[PDB]
Amino acid sequence: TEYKLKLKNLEKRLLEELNNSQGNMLENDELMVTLNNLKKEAMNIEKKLSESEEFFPQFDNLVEEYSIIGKHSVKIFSMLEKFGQFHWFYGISIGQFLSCFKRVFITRVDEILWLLYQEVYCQFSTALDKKFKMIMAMTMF
Amino acid sequence: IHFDRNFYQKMKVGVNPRSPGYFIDGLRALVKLVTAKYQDLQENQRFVNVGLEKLNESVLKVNIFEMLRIDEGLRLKIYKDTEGYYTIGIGHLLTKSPSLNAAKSELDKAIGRNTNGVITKDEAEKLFNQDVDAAVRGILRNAKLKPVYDSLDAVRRAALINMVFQMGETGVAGFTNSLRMLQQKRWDEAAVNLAKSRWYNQTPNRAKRVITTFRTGTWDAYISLVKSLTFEKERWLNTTKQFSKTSQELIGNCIISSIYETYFGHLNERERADMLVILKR
Repeated sequence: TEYKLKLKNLEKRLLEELNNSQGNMLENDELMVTLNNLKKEAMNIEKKLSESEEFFPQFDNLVEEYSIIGKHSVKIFSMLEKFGQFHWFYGISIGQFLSCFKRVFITRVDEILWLLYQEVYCQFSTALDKKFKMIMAMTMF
Repeated sequence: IHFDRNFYQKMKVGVNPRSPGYFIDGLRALVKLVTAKYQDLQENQRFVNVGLEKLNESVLKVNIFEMLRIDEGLRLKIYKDTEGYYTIGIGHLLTKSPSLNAAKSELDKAIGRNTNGVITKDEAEKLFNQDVDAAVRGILRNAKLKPVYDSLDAVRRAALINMVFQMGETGVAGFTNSLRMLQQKRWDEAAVNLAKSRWYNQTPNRAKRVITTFRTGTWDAYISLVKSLTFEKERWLNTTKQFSKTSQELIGNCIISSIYETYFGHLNERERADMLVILKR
């Protein structure tokens, strides 16, 4: 909407000063360079407009390739939630879980997944006593 | 209706434990959005069509001249330049004297008419072509510029002629780096150097256009210097054909939107997704 308001803006300047006075022998040419500039901003528009049709299927595909990471993390989370329901000290929010998952970063999807387990264990193993560490290892495994 | 019945099936459990106001709240929002988006559509279509009209009117009757017209500008009556001297047509300087009628005396001696400083169309191009020839004859005289002007193709020459009209040949000659590379015919390194100069910092609009003309050896930046490039905006009517898409699926789009506003508020991410899938099929 920015670029289409910029086009409409020069499209407005064109209409405005094309009718202005009549002859336009000189100045409208001095505007035409502004509409020649309009042609370049119109190429900027088609550039973004063309890479939209490229964006959607690449995006729509990337949600499918990453599906698995989600579906593992809902069950890994669900496990941690169930630890929390047994004893007050073992609670967890989706906040901590997402905050942990961010650390995974800072066969690719496989790696990002394997890291997920290893980083969730590595962190939250510490909030649990030996018994639950062992429950947690065996479950997650 | 199918969506309502499907919504209640695939979401709500139980035998008639609830009412159908989603249907209505959903019919009304649809009336809202179809109207809104349809009006805004027609407003746009009217605008490009009256715009297209002024363009069909813009074609009436029926080169270095258009170049020099563009950055410098064409005047059919006497005026003053950036330094305030007396000039007419394209950059044609009658007198540097502060005298008001010293210019009228020179112009009348030049064009051969008694005019007060108001000139006809053709005489503007005559004085221009004259000023150009003179500038070209001078370049060939100058021993720093001559080999270059000989080297260059007509288009790039026209660019050199342009630099001369702004800065004066003495000014163009101090460019020795840029000019050397211009005759060596490596246009990118030439353009990169031309970019660096007081000439650029002062007027980096004109200087930018001249430079990409040196580069491309093409008139595009600036034989398309004919107002006929405005005729090319005519082919940007393609919007008219794009509408035929936007509007054909307008109704469908508003349905999704109406239903999304109404039914989906209380639903999980996964719920909206699958419901939307049902809706699209």
